[PDB]
Amino acid sequence: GDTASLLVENGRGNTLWPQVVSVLQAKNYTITQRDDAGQTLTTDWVQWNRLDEDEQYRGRYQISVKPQGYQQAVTVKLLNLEQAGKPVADAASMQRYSTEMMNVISAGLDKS
Repeated sequence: GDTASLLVENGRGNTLWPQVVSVLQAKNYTITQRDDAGQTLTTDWVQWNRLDEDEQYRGRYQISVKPQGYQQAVTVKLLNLEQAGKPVADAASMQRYSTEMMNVISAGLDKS
């Protein structure tokens, strides 16, 4: 409801994390903390630009990579959801935003 789960094939999760950092910076998204060894990072207020998005969105994301047997997975937790400074508790919206970041991660996964 507030967390997206990305399955990473070919054990690319070990190479994905640093690509996520690179892509985040490429999108001009500030990262507040990062940990290569623990493959975990936390972002600052991320503003998206959907075609039907008029209001300024803000809120943070926690991205943590976890091993899953012979494959990897990425946990993307939505830390905050504010539309024009208005907290939205709607789980559907939160899911949509949590997967909006996952989509950016999967873009870097395709590159890897």
